[PDB]
Amino acid sequence: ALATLKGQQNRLQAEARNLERQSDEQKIFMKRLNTVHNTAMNLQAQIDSIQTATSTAETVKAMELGTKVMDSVMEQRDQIEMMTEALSDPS
Amino acid sequence: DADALATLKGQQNRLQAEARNLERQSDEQKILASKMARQALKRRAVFMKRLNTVHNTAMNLQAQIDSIQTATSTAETVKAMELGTKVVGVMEQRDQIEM
Amino acid sequence: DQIEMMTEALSDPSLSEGFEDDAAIDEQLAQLEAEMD
Amino acid sequence: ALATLKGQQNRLQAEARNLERQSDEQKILASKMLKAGARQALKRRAVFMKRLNTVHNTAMNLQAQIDSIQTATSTAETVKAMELGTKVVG
Amino acid sequence: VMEQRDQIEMMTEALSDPSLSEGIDDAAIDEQL
Amino acid sequence: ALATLKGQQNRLQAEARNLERQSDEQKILASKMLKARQALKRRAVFMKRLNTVHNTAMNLQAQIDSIQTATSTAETVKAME
Amino acid sequence: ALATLKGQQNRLQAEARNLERQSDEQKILASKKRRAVFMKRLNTVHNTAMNLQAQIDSIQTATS
Repeated sequence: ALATLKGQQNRLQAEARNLERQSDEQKIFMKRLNTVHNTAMNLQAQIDSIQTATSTAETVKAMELGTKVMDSVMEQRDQIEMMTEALSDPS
Repeated sequence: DADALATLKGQQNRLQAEARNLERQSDEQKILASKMARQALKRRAVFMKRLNTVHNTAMNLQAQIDSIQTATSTAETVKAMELGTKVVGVMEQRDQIEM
Repeated sequence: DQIEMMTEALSDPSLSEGFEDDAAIDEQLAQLEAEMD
Repeated sequence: ALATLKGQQNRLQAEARNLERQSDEQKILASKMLKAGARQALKRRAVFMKRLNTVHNTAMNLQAQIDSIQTATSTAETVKAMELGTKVVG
Repeated sequence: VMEQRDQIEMMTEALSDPSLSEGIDDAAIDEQL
Repeated sequence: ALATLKGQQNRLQAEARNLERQSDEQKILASKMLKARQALKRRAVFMKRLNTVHNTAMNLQAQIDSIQTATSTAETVKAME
Repeated sequence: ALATLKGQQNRLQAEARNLERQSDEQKILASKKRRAVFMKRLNTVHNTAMNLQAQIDSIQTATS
């Protein structure tokens, strides 16, 4: 489906080039060319968005699989610090 | 998890390539507007906002992966650190004698 | 849907950049100008 | 644990080095622009400066933590020796 | 998932105490100057 | 334990040497720039650290001296009394 | 034990001599308060040495 979507966008480009050639001939269709280009651009945006979402989903799923004493030390250090400071104290 | 990291880095490089594109087309839109103009202005403004968005994604993801690494390292080390500290867990007489 | 809910849930700002002082940047502008001045 | 502390220190130092280097380039950038460009360069280098300041503080904290481990061993030895002093003087 | 982030944040705030460090004279600065 | 304490004492001495070295660097910076308050604050912080480590080393040395003296004096003033 | 105490007092006189050197260093630096403080420290070390010598004499008496 993705490959055929790319091919159909290429077909939209072909129709657009044919339509601009026809418009040049008529000057010597613009609405049709505009809508063909809009179709191509919308499908391009769709494929870009889906690719971005798929890559984001894959990487975030991998990272989500990846992600899937204080009291004693503080008290002893504080009291010992106080006592040793009192020791050093020559006041 | 290493695969997650590599995939995130690859997607980030994809974002960077997209930003390089965006700035390129911004260049061509500026040139096209000068050669012409309002439509080129529209498209270059869209390009500029897209560039800002991709830059924001880049910076946010870099900060996020940095947080990942810092938190992982700190959490891993602290467990053993606190296990170690858990395993770890005359004054008057001198004064009198000198005098 | 579920994809969007994953995005919103895993934003985790506390994990990632979760204040500014215009006065500091202004005084640093002035300092740079004085240096050049 | 010690090895991962050393590795985190090396990572933190490399991140710092990148930060102040970047800040130097952005300082040159702000100087060369010097008003809106000056604002932008100052904002960017200020983000880098804040990053560098938290990095400096974090390095201080981790070094203090390692020193705290060593001093914890030291005070364990000291309290052992001063228990020995307790018993002998008693 | 979320609980991991919350607990790492709690541990960081608990261990980020300046009490590990100094944690606490301009006149003396001026005198030495 | 005695060897551990001796190694810790040597480590503290090296720490003090580095602290006085960086304090000297900061103070010479301050002198050059006065030829200032910010560098004075920095060197003062480093000076607080240096004198702190000096106190630690002095206390540890006096501590090992005190334990050896405690053994010896226990013996002696026991003999006297 | 007598030898151990003699070595300890020798260490005390070593401390006292280094303190004397440091006091002279302070004198010469001044010539070119801290000296008084370090002289007090020297007095502490000297007093420790003197007490150690006195108890050494007491040991010599008692053991003999």
